[PDB]
Amino acid sequence: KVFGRCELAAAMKRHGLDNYRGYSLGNWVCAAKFESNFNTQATNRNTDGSTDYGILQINSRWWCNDGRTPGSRNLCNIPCSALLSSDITASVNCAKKIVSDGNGMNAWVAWRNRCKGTDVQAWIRGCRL
Amino acid sequence: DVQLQESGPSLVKPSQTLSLTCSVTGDSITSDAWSWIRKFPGNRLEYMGYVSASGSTYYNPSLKSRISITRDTSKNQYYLDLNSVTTEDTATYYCANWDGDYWGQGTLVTVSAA
Amino acid sequence: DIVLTQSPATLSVTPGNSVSLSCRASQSIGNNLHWYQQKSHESPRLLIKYASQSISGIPSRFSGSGSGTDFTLSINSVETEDFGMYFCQQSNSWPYTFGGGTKLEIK
Repeated sequence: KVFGRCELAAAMKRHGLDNYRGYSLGNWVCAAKFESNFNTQATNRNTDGSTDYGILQINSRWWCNDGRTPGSRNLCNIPCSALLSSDITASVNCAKKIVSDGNGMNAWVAWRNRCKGTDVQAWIRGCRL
Repeated sequence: DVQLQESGPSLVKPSQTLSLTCSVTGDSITSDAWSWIRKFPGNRLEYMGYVSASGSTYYNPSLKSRISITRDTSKNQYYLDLNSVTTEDTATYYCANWDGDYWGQGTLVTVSAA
Repeated sequence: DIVLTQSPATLSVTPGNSVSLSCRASQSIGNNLHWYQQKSHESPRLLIKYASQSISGIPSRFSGSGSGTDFTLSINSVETEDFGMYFCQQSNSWPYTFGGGTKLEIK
């Protein structure tokens, strides 16, 4: 599923990402935007054997566990395929844990490079919250 | 399978550090975030703070530098070091993983006069 | 600091009757609300995660609902051992906070 900006923004508010641990909804839409371009089926295999899954490109070495990643910590207690769902619940549930892990949203490169210290609220702008 | 065992002096004196230990069984402390929660008389619970699975710690601003959560990655247990407590700090301290799934039995650590 | 006001403070009931517990946030917290059961001489137990998500092992008669600022825990056909404290907790903003608690007891 390829979400649309406003749609996903609403879905994320739907799931409590609106102002979660200091992060305004804008940050999450922007992070999704650059991490997967709102594509929930987005997967990025790494040379290191792991793979990033879903709308927020969660990594299979630390958060989810596919069936092909030695040492996977699987901290989000979910098969990575659940991050490829049209329903963002699993990704969000994981993202909240990840953003609480101590590095903030800096846990996502894409977010750091294209959203950090930027007018993020612009991504929820023009939407029906 | 998973068990959170709390131990430590259930009675400390004014001005000195309140220290508690939470032994974790069936689950390595680096594979989960862990916290300390205390219940004050009158069912007043307080989230003291926590250590992430990656070592980042978070402390409830209510404590103010008085709190330090550290962990023993070898014996697989973590601690609570609360400086200069007072009658106020008297409560039952709990340790549970971040997700809320596991908890320690709960140990009441009072701080009366002497 | 997000405040959680639970009501009623106490709630008496006869096993078999159904109850509805309330938890209101002094600020919209999305769905970052969690429910705990607290029996005397015992430690909090996670009943409902994120407003309504069920916890493997918790009896079906338990269920949560709500969003934003108002949340509800529903216990249908309360049983003799469902009696105890009930606390809600927001994980939305740091420092995480707990509700004042609703004491469920026999009529």
